[PDB]
Amino acid sequence: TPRRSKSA
Amino acid sequence: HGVCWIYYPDGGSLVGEVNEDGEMTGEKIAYVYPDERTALYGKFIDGEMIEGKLATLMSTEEGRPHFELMPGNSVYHFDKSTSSCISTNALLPDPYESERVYVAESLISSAGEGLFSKVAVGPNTVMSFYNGVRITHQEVDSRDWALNGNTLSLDEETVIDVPEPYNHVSKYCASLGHKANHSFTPNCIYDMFVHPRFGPIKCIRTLRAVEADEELTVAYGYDHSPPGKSGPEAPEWYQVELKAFQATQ
Ligand SMILES: Nc1ncnc2c1ncn2[C@@H]1O[C@H](CSCC[C@H](N)C(=O)O)[C@@H](O)[C@H]1O
Repeated sequence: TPRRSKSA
Repeated sequence: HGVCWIYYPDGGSLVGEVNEDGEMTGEKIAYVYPDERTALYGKFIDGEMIEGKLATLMSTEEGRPHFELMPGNSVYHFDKSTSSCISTNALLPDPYESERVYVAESLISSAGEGLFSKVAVGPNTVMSFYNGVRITHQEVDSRDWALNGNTLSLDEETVIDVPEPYNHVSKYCASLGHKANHSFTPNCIYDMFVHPRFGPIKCIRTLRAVEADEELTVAYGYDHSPPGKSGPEAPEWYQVELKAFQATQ
């Protein structure tokens, strides 16, 4: 919903 | 004269004699990559690379390193990216990376190009670097997914990106980490790395043994259960593969 980049 | 070795958690290191101020400054300082063989030897100031030449750490005697310069004219220097500049020399490849990976058509159907290993290596081996421009999480999270195909979070305040047209090897090949495709059963992970040329970035490190010509994959780690909306925040191709996986086995 907010984060739109790799790595969890 | 005494010699100091400063190892980073990533395996890389700085070595050389320090001046009065106890700083890594001189014309004989070197950064040694994680293989403890490939190195950039030359001028550094307080540990920062001014002019490093590709060299090989031949041996070490009582902590004193012996380097042999590689044939060639290529020179490297600290060149940390900004929000708009990705590199001063986009077409100058990284020497360590160049000996370990190559780009070719991915084995994953319709996944474009992929990153492949040139050699058989064991677990926890650094294979590639993920350099790119540095932008904020707000900027990235506030734009369409179409522009976030290569974004990778560096930390809480910075996101690394390889925007068009730098996503083309013909335009940028200084680093190749952005060429590794996604897999829910990856053989690599993104890990922190302090690079003499790129500065603080992330690298691709193997999780286990990898064979020569094996495709390197990493779990992109997109939010599957994002708080505030019942919908995995990720591109369509990802959601599709996710469902196929959760159903696969
Ligand atoms: N498992 C997968 N299935 C389908 N496409 C994938 C994938 N992993 C990565 N991709 C594709 O990879 C782009 C990731 S950047 C990785 C490099 C890219 N394939 C290239 O040719 O430049 C994504 O936007 C998506 O198009």
